[PDB]
Amino acid sequence: STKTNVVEVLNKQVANWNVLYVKLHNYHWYVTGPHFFTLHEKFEEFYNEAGTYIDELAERILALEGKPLATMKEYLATSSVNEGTSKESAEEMVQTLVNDYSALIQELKEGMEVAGEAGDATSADMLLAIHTTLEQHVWMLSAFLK
Amino acid sequence: STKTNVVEVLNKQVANWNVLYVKLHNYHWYVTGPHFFTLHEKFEEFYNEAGTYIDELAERILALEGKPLATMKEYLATSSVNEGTSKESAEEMVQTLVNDYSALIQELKEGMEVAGEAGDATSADMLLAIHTTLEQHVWMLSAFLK
Amino acid sequence: STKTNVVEVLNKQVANWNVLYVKLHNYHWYVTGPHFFTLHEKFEEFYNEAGTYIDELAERILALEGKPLATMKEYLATSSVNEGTSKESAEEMVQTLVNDYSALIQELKEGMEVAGEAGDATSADMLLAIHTTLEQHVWMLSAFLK
Amino acid sequence: STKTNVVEVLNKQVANWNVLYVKLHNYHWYVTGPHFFTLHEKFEEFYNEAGTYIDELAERILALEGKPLATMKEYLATSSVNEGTSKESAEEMVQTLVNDYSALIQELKEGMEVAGEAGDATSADMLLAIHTTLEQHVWMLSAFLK
Amino acid sequence: STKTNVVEVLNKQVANWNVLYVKLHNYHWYVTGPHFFTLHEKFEEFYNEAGTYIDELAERILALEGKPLATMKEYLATSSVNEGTSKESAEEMVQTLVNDYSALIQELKEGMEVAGEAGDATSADMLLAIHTTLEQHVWMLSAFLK
Amino acid sequence: STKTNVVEVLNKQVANWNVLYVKLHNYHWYVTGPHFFTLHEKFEEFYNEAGTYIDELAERILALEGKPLATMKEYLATSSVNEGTSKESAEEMVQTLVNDYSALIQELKEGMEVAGEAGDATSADMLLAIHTTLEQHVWMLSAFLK
Amino acid sequence: STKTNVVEVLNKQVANWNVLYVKLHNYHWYVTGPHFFTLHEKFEEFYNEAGTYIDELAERILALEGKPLATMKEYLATSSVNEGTSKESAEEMVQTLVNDYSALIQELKEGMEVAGEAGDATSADMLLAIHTTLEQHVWMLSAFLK
Amino acid sequence: STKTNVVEVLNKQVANWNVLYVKLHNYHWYVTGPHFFTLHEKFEEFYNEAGTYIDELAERILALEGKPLATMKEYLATSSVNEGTSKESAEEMVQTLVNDYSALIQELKEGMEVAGEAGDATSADMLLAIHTTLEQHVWMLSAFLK
Amino acid sequence: STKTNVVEVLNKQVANWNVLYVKLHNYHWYVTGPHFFTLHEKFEEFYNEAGTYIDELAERILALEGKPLATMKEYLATSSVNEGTSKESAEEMVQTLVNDYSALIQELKEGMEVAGEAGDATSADMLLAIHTTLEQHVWMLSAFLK
Amino acid sequence: STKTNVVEVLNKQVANWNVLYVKLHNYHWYVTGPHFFTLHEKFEEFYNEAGTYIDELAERILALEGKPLATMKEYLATSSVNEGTSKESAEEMVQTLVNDYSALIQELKEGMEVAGEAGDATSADMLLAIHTTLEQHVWMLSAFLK
Amino acid sequence: STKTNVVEVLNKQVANWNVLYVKLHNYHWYVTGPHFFTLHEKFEEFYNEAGTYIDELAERILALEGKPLATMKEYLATSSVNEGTSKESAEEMVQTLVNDYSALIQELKEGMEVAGEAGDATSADMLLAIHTTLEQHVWMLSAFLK
Amino acid sequence: STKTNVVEVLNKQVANWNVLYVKLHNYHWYVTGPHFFTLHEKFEEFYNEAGTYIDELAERILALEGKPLATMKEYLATSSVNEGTSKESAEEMVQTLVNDYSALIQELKEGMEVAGEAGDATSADMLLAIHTTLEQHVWMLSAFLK
Ligand SMILES: [Fe+3]
Ligand SMILES: [Fe+3]
Ligand SMILES: [Fe+3]
Ligand SMILES: [Fe+3]
Ligand SMILES: [Fe+3]
Ligand SMILES: [Fe+3]
Ligand SMILES: [Fe+3]
Ligand SMILES: [Fe+3]
Ligand SMILES: [Fe+3]
Ligand SMILES: [Fe+3]
Ligand SMILES: [Fe+3]
Ligand SMILES: [Fe+3]
Repeated sequence: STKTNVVEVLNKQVANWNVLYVKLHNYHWYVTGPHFFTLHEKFEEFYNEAGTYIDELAERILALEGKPLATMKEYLATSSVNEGTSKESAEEMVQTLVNDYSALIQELKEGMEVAGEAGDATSADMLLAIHTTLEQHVWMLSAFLK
Repeated sequence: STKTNVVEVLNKQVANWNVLYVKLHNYHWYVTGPHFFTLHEKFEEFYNEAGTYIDELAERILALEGKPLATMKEYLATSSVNEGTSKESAEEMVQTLVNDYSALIQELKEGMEVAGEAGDATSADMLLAIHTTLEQHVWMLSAFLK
Repeated sequence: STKTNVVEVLNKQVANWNVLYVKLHNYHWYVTGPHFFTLHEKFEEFYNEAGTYIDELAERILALEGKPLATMKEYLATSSVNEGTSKESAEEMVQTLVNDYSALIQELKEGMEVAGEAGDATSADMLLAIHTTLEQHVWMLSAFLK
Repeated sequence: STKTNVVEVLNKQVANWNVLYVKLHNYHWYVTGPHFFTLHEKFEEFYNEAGTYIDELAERILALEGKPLATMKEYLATSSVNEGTSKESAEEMVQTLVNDYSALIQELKEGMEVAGEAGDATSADMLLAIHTTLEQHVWMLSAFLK
Repeated sequence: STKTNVVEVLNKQVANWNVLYVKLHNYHWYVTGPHFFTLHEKFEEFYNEAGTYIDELAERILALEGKPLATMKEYLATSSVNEGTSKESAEEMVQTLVNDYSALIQELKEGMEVAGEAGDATSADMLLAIHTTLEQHVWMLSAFLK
Repeated sequence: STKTNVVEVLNKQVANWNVLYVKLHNYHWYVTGPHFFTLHEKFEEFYNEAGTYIDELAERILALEGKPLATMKEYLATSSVNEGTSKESAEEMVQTLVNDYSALIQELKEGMEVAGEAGDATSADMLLAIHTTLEQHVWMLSAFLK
Repeated sequence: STKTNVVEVLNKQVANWNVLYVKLHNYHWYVTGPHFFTLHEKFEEFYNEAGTYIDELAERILALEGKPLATMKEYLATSSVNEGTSKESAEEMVQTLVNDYSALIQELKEGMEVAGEAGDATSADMLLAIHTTLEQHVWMLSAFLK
Repeated sequence: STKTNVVEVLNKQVANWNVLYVKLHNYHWYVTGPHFFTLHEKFEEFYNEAGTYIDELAERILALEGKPLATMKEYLATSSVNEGTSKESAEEMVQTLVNDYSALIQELKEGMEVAGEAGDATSADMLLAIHTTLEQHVWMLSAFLK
Repeated sequence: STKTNVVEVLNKQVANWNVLYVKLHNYHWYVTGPHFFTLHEKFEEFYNEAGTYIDELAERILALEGKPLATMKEYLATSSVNEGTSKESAEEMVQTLVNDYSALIQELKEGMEVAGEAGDATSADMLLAIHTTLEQHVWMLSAFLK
Repeated sequence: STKTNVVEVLNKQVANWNVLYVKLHNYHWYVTGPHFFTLHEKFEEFYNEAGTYIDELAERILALEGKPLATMKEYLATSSVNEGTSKESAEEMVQTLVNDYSALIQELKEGMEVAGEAGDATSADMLLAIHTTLEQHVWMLSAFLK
Repeated sequence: STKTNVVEVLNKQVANWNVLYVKLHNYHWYVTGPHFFTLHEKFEEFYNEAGTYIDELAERILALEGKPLATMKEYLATSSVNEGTSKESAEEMVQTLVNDYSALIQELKEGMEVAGEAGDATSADMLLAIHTTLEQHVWMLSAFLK
Repeated sequence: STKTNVVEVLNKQVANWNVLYVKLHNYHWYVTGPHFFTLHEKFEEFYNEAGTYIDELAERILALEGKPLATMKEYLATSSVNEGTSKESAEEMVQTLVNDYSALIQELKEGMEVAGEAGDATSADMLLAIHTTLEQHVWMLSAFLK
């Protein structure tokens, strides 16, 4: 792995978390049903984390002398996360998030491989920190769906 | 003015502030020069306000039974703000923001006209609150450029 | 509009919010069902706002040299809000509140007309502030009922 | 004493404290004279305590499987406290409160007898807690009147 | 009653609250269903109180020159609370807790009898404080189950 | 109305609040009598608000590209508020403030007319915010004088 | 028991806690040895509690229309606690406090008897609250002495 | 001046502030009249300062290897402040305090002379700090008496 | 290593920390000697950490779709930590803890091996975090024993 | 030196700090250039200190039975500080402040001479406290100008 | 790698961070130029981190039974960082820090190799934590220099 | 005395406190024995004060246009404090500190003479502030050694 490989892995997540920031706002606004208050709030906490993550990842890429993706056009052309359709039920939103977080978990695992093979412990650790939280999110969200 | 006219004005700003949220991150990350610390921090405060604004505007549209724009594809197709090119100097970034805020100020003025003619005092007031802050931003930023 | 017209509009709301303070306590205490914790807490926040509102409205009437209604007998003879029957389901309570808030929203709209035609910007603004929050409440509560 | 006897004693206080909540607002708003600032603030603290008390007493009645009174019509038909006439001087207001608190103190004493004879230590203790504070209030208020 | 009788009553609760601390963790971890977030959090607050209670009860026994039970083997041989089976539904967990709290309420009542007949007002009061909270818990939890 | 008309109205208040800042210090220092503690503190809170107001008004004038008055010589030549004579009784000080606030209230009303006719909602709102507080002050202060 | 009997019991403690406030300062200042930091701090916390107690007890006597002892000459003529000799070792100070607290515990027990037989639940409870803490202090302090 | 001279001056104040701590409690408890709330609170703040002062002065004497007076018997035999008679009006209490503080101010002045002539800048400064506050107290209290 | 191997390692620690939570309470309650205050407090901080650890470890096992041990019977049958005998001196307690922490350190080292060989970076990191603190504890505790 | 000499020295500073309060607002509002944010904020902190100083100095003059200057007309006729011309560059503003602070430092030195020769340690110390801060300001501001 | 190898790597950093603590104070004190406020503050934050680091590294060496370097003579004989010459411009200071941090980054990388090859995950992680921050510092500081 | 004499006295303390900062870390790390927790913490508080002192003294020298010593080589060549030998017992460490603080107290006394004879009240006061605390430290530390 090279520093450039790590910059690329970091940028994919910058893109993903920007798309997720918007998608979480989508679900935060469009949730309905007796579990409105729970999800509305939950999704807000999630988007808050998404925002901290975008700045963290981007600033680590600057730390390694890289260029963080910084346009919506680029996030859309780079992210692997589908945007909200704003039509799904509360159930669909939670299942979609389990799916999205799950996919991101898989991306983080590979991303940590790349950073490790490039001898980049800090970037690996940053990615790990998100991985740890997303895995917590998936359990709780899957539990919710019973 | 109709409630739908107001929903439209509100959505243009939802789109604008999402694009600005990203653009402010762009400038926050790419700023260089002896005024790095000042701008880096300043732009961060600005993006923080942008984020609060997106949720406020969108939730007011829900309050009026409207659909807030909730996809990046839609923000790009709707916003009137150009995305960061990530190549400008510290000077260019500040001047661009004065220009962006200035244009948004003009949009808010019209937007407040529409809400007023629709008998919508709350939406008018929300828009005013941003207008008041942006005008403060423009003075300080223009002062900076001497 | 005259100052007296505004004092009257303000007093109707003083009466309404006193009746609502009690009604919200009613629902806060009598809620049952798997959404007990959500509503119990929610209604408590609502009654907290009701209490702040009674003092605000009454103190604005003092500010304009008026007499704020200050007896339960007068609130009952003046308010347009029906008291809780303490027998409704969680669903009924939320629907009733949407209805109550909705009616109050309509009263506020007229009340703001009166204050405006009397050249009373402060009272108009106070009434607006509640209007803005109630509209937020109605969206969330209606969302809850799916 | 039976649990029902205790529920009744608790409800009389729920009614009394609701009537007092309004009466304290009355005095808070109508106080005049060089001791305006003192009393205005003092009465506000008093109404704040009244509000906490209504919820506490009512929730203890729920705890014992009872129905807390939850309508203004019922508070008026049950409370032993006369509503404010909003015409009294600062002196009259304080003396009236000494009288009201004093009467409530006597009600609490009997109420604690009933709870004790029903083997209800928690309700007795709750009532005691108010008794302790009201006795403090009476001393200070009587001291004020010299 | 003797001081030793009171030490015994206190130790049964030390044992009970240790077993409950674990059982509450069980339910906190194994809860599933759309009410996951509510119960997960609720049970956490409950275990937090259980922990404060174990230290309080044990330190009162030290205060009376007694030996607080301090081994898991002893808690299991002394507590009257059945451990979680980790297989029950969200409904079962809440009903079980209502049952457990209810039984503990009955134990506290007797325990307060013993302390009173031993002339031990402080221990009686400590036990009362828990009794008061558990009764609040039972109402809310029973309300939840509709 | 023109932007210049609004800048002028804003500057008159900048001048007034500077003169009031000093006058409030005068009364804060020279108050005597059994109501020393009340007024001394009250006047301090008032001067604190006066200081926030000077900066707010001046910064809004900068926001509109105007020059805020910034010399004592200019405040004295522009303000309509008479300076403290430092010889009045506690009664005179409070009555004087009711008079001063009352006059400022009348100035704000006209000032809001001007901003409105210039299409300047933000400046109108800023002025309103003070108007709302001064009216509260006048009621309390007039109440004090019985 | 009569209210006067309770006033007397309360005053003995007002006297005792004033003498203890000074004695605790004595030990706080004169402690030496490797356990200086522990005791110095500990005694400070103890004197802090002593001060809160003096005001609480005295204000309860005012609540019952009594005269709280308020002179050093009277505290010395009434307290049953011997003043510090300022010559004892760290060991002696702790043992003395165990003895002093122990004696006060015995006084509180009787004092609670008197309040109970006078039908004074609040004063009994106040005294209990100190009793509960002193018993905690005695255990810890006796533990310290091994 | 010698270190012993300074220790003596410090001890007179330790004695004075202990006597004042009690006297301030006296006035705090026995104040009556429409200025009850003001004085009651004021005297409490004063006694709070008295308590901090006793520990500060005593710890400075320890710092200079001296023995701080630590018995009530010694404070009474050393202080120059007369104890409260608990019979004076609110007016008398305030005038007495002006007199007491005034006398202490005169003692501090001499005490600072002694510390200065002993080359003890720290003790001089400690004494000064109280002197500065007492002079503030005297102005406010004298102002109160008109 | 497999995910199941990691779940097993995590559960052994869930069991160990539950047993330690109780044992730390044992030492917290039974400590005596001039170092009572130090150890009593220290052990409390230790048990506080033990409690956070149980929830963290268990929630990570849920994250990996495993079943966390949740009964006292299972903790006793699984933990490798001996329960307190409540008879040891302060010295014995500290030495025992050094021994217990030391053994746990060795378990964590192996546990981190297993997580690493299973490609489980998050669980490895969680275990590391405890390892880091326990090693700090052992140094301080060994230092204490000189 | 006499008390009157000290009152005069104190009043000159009351006047100076009032003029400086306005001048600092002048520079706070009129600063421009890339160091806008730095100075704008810096000057605000400076004016905040100026405000605390005016009240402190004036209250010390009351403490010594003097009349603090309390009119703008008197500050202008007494202060030795020239008002802002609102036309200077950022550089000029900072240099002017170094000059103003420097002159005030020289005034404080003389002022402390006067207080010392009048045997007024408290006023001398108050003046010293400002002197200490202004000297810090001058270093930083001179450093800024390179 | 052996534990001793890790102790050595840790001690080199203890020495480096002590030398940096002083050097950062040097730059904090000697900075001049229009970027005085920025750097002065920035360097202070940096020295604050340096201080936390010295204690962390040293306490980890104690944790591994090692001797942390604890004399200035040893830091100077061991550190690889050159001390400040106190003569450099603001530019030189920042460039020097980029160079110093950069060198330390390279030392940390090797140091983490050693800890890893010794099977010391905790020490490796501690070193990583600094590495992560220093890399952030270098980007910002290099950005500043344009 | 001249300003240069004062700069020299200030620099000796800058050197001393830097050497003490390291020495306190030495004792903080190397303390052992049953009083580990006490001293470990105590020494940490002491080093914290040492750090604040270095910056204060150095910034006062900048205030007087002097050059603060800013290299370890210079501190070692200037300080009069011997560095820790890291071999002493807990007893030796405390005695050494009493000796070190005592010597510094003597240096401060002379240093205050110099500042006074140079007409430098601020520097004299700064030095006094440390003197006052060190004398407190010596009493407590000497008390500890019995
Ligand atoms: Fe950032
Ligand atoms: Fe939202
Ligand atoms: Fe109010
Ligand atoms: Fe409630
Ligand atoms: Fe405990
Ligand atoms: Fe400002
Ligand atoms: Fe009190
Ligand atoms: Fe002390
Ligand atoms: Fe949890
Ligand atoms: Fe003041
Ligand atoms: Fe440390
Ligand atoms: Fe500094």
